[PDB]
Amino acid sequence: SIFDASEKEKSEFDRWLLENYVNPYNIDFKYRMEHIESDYTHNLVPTDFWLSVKLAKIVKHCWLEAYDEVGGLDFTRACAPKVIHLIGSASWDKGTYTLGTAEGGLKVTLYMGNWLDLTNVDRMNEYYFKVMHHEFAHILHQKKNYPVDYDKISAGNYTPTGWQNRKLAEVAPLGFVTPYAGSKPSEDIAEVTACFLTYPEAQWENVMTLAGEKGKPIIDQKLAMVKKYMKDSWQVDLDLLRKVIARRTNEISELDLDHIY
Repeated sequence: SIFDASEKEKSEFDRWLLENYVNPYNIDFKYRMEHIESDYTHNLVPTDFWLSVKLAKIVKHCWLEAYDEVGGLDFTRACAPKVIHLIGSASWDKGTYTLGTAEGGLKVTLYMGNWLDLTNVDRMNEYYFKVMHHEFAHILHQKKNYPVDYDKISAGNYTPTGWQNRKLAEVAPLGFVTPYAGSKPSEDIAEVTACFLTYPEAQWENVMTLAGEKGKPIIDQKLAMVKKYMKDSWQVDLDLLRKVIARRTNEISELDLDHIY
């Protein structure tokens, strides 16, 4: 098959990963199955090499370079995971990621296969980027705590257990951008940040519509506070970062996805 990689191709990709992930960001990006150790399901399939190359370039273009463009290299490094693993999967139906620890920080595993439509922005965000931005935001919060007043905004409406039994139409009027944002304040602020960065305008507005007269002002207040936090603590303009991410994810088909160098 025209899908198996030679040793030369794999060493060329290793070289590219050293130069584009390890050196600038201290991220270990792993695609070789022999170096990955995890639990598995009957969905496990061999990790597709040329698809791993495409994803390494898409991930760098749409997250790592976006963060660099708006916040600088130091910001990007401050919330980066330590390890990214790609593992092959037969479909998207058993979930598309897991999270763990490695070398003292975050490990992100992405499950992939050619069921992926790489240029479909809604699907890439749904499977991968939304959760990623959420976790990066959480690392930011650990290093520089967010304002304690955020927690008061929706005090009384959190469900730390049982969050999953409330749908969007129920939680939005209470000022929660997703059901999961309604669990605990620390998840709420990570969700506001991740939704704001990844939702196209129409999707964000739809949440505001479902929020109605009660919830809109609550979401507005949370978002203003997040914007202010990203500005004061990280010198990042969050609206600009949202726009830069959108510009970049629309540029995917302009990337040179069929070659390593």
